[PDB]
Amino acid sequence: VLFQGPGADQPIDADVTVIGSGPGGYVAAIKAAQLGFKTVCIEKNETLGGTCLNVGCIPSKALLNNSHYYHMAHGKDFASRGIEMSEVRLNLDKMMEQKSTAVKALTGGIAHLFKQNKVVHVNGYGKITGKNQVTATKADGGTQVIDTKNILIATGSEVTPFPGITIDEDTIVSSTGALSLKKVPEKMVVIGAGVIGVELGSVWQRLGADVTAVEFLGHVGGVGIDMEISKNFQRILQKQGFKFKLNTKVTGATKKSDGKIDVSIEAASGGKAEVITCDVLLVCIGRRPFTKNLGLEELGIELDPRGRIPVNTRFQTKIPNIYAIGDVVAGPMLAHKAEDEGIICVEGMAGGAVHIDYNCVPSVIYTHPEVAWVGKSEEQLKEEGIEYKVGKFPFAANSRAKTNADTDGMVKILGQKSTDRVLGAHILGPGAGEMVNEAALALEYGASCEDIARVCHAHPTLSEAFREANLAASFGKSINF
Amino acid sequence: QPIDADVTVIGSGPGGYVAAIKAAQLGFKTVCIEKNETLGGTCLNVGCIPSKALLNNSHYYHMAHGKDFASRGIEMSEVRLNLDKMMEQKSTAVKALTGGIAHLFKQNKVVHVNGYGKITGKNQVTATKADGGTQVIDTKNILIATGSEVTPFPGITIDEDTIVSSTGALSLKKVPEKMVVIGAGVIGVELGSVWQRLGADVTAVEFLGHVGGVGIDMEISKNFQRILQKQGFKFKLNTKVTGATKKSDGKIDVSIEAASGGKAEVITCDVLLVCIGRRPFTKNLGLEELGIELDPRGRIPVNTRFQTKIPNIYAIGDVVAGPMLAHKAEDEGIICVEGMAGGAVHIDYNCVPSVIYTHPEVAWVGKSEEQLKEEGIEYKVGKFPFAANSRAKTNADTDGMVKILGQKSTDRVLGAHILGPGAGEMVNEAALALEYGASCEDIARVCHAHPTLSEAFREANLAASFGKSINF
Ligand SMILES: Cc1cc2nc3c(=O)[nH]c(=O)nc-3n(C[C@H](O)[C@H](O)[C@H](O)COP(=O)(O)OP(=O)(O)OC[C@H]3O[C@@H](n4cnc5c(N)ncnc54)[C@H](O)[C@@H]3O)c2cc1C
Ligand SMILES: Cc1cc2nc3c(=O)[nH]c(=O)nc-3n(C[C@H](O)[C@H](O)[C@H](O)COP(=O)(O)OP(=O)(O)OC[C@H]3O[C@@H](n4cnc5c(N)ncnc54)[C@H](O)[C@@H]3O)c2cc1C
Repeated sequence: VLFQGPGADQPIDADVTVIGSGPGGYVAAIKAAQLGFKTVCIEKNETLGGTCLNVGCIPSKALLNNSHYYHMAHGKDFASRGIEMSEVRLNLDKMMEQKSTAVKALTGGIAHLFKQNKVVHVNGYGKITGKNQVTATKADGGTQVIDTKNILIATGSEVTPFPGITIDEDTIVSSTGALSLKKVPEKMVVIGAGVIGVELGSVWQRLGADVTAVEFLGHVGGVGIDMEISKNFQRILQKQGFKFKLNTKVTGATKKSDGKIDVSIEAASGGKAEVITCDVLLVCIGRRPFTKNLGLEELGIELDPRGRIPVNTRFQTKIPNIYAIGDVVAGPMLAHKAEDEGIICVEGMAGGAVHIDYNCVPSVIYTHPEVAWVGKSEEQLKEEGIEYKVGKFPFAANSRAKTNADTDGMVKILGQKSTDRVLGAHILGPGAGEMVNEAALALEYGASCEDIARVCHAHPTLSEAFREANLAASFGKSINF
Repeated sequence: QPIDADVTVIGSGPGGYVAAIKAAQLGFKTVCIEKNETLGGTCLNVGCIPSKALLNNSHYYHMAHGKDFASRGIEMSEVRLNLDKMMEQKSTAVKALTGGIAHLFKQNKVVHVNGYGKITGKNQVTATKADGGTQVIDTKNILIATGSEVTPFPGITIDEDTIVSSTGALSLKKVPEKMVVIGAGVIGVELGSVWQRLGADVTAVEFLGHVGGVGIDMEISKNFQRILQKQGFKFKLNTKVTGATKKSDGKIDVSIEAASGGKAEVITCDVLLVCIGRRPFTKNLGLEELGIELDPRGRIPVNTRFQTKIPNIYAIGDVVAGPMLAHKAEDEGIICVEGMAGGAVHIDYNCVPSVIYTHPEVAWVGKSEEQLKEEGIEYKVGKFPFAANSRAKTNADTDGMVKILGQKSTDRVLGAHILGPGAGEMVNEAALALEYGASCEDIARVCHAHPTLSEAFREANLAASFGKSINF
């Protein structure tokens, strides 16, 4: 009953039918059921959890965590602490095994949650075949009809192809292939210095690869990142041995007879042609919304120029009982963003108000040092004509950072001059990912820099750097710098 | 020859050195007196800093020497400890941070006087240096920040040789074969875990029935203890120590008994760590002559502006009432001097977090279940295990849980308790929430980054508020 796979083709009735089981979809489904809706979730893949769990957040963070420790052991760090070891060697198969084990546990967990919450799991490819009907096509060619009051589209995203370069997940890989390489490549080129590219590039660099990232734009870290932070982040990555060719376009790539790959590059403006060679080519220039064979055209739901499904503030499409959330709509393509849209969408179905402020959605980069931010950047505030003041504190002056001998980076706070209201928080260094959530909480209340400065932060913690940066923004000076 | 000052601070610990810096920033002509060779007080020289350094290093030693690194494909033939080098890393951090305080004094034009300060007048402090020389400071206000010392155990003499305090324990020259810890408070658990990791056979003896000191939630404490025992950390709770004898062969015989009575036995060790507590330090400060009396526990009584009975003489930090913690002393120092300048003075000890930097970490802020029951407060509970958290699972580090206590009428968060990875950093999000008077629903609806440990804090709140979490 709760699983409808091949062979199960009796028509189903539902209040809410969710197409896709990624962060957006599976949370939306669970919450809908918790709200009392008779809920169905359709997923075409063999496991639940979507991009994030299966080929995304989870496997990438696993390799980042493991490769960092490998670097700590293989390099100078452990030695400096009195931990002496004759021969540190990499066992990639074992490392990959740890990653796969985490993915499997968490995928299995979602299935248990569906079952615990009485969510009907339909395994097949969903297509909307009426304003109140979805048809699922299963692996054996069977079909199953779901008559449903509301439809929630959460069909997610796919890798953006590069014209003339064919991804084969052999020597020319996407992020998916890069997460499962069978050996450390001697030399790797990364097309795209966004978050995904920097993370995967750093991983293989740690494990011994000679890595170069090529980026068309003039900075690293994707859209919205504060420029000062991005520049400082880059300089740090470069000192680690991570090379960058910014303001550069790739004109093509050729797989040679000897197995290597020749990448042809040029200045983005034009000029200065040259070729660079590698063993593995990682193509990650972006991701785009996925809606293939969903039945949108027949319904008359037109996509925007970038392939997104247009929705209103209640996440309704142009057909009022059909909704869309997550990577398939506008906004930051992030897991927690998809999740929050899913929750409030179904809360709206149940009659509640629906509001989300994308300015309060944090971004994190899980390199070492980490990068994290929430709210506005300096570029944004200038663009919007907002008058602000700046507070900074370096981690070199933080007691927990100094003690751990892990002291790259800084916290930067942006406050409004008139009211001292916190407008943006930008963290480069250890613990950025956890710390930005303290800032997100502050933004929710419209807290001041003084507010945070006067909160008793535990000593010694990395969070004290956040306290001190706010104090500097508010009072003009910190205590410890 | 005498110095004139607006504010004279006696002691350079977290309370004193921050108070001095701030006073100078506020425009007060400021002097700080320190009797020790370096600045930074207990926390920097023999406290927080050296202890966290050894906790960090011994944790990584355990990861390399044990199973963890192997499971992640990080293979190592023979991992060995170089204790002299590990101690060196510790000392290097202490030295860098003590020096940093000296630079901060200079940067903010704080005058540093080296000697033993004694109050010699309502408006005068005299510092006597080691060679007997004196430096007199005539001053408008006096800020007492003289901190704390170790509480001795009666009948047992500490010599920092085989019977050590926390100071001696932080600098042992070799891993003791067998070590006994008197006191299972925070300091005792932290130092014991360090040496257990480095190869010592460690047993902690505690008179009370739980570990982690006062104020810790009982459920949390019991779960913390069980995890520590599986690591190999042994405990004798509800046990009293009756004495210890320094033997001829250099070893130590500790006599113990059931706390209620009726189970005498003796156990032997190579090193005995005595950490049953700390107490306020005010020795030879000139208080008696002034008529400033101490309370029964040795603290200086102060009012809401931290004034003693003599209104221009103040006291903050470990020498007064409240939690004996570094960040507490720091905040008291700041608001004390803000008050001198005429401003408001506020600290809420219910919003002061506590952290234990073992692995797993422990952290809490606000009220425990035992406190809420004592006070007759009706509350609801929300829990979320790190086993169901995505970042914890991805890192393969899944011990423990977050527990949120909320009041039923208003959904106000009353207490947060964290056992597991990242607890120390995470409690600061919780401190902000309590200071703002957050509801459990508030936190549940804040967008936390995925995947992060903080999501367990979000989910625990959702459970307290809505009754159910999403991922558990
Ligand atoms: C390497 C990589 C690392 C990343 N790291 C992070 C990170 O650290 N933090 C973060 O926030 N984000 C991260 N992301 C982004 C995150 O994965 C996405 O934002 C998120 O997965 C989008 O959630 P979703 O529910 O909208 O879509 P998806 O996760 O893409 O899920 C869509 C689901 O719908 C299925 N589906 C599609 N169409 C149909 C159909 N017609 N019928 C049935 N099923 C269908 C798909 O099979 C898929 O499972 C990362 C992404 C990548 C590639
Ligand atoms: C092993 C250990 C670990 C700890 N870990 C932590 C932790 O992780 N987090 C936390 O918050 N707290 C921790 N603490 C507690 C912390 O050290 C204290 O709460 C804090 O140091 C108190 O600050 P203070 O300014 O009030 O006093 P103190 O730090 O004790 O400084 C007092 C200063 O005054 C000097 N002095 C005293 N009398 C005079 C005099 N008459 N004239 C001149 N100078 C004088 C003293 O030499 C000293 O330097 C730990 C303590 C110990 C022992």
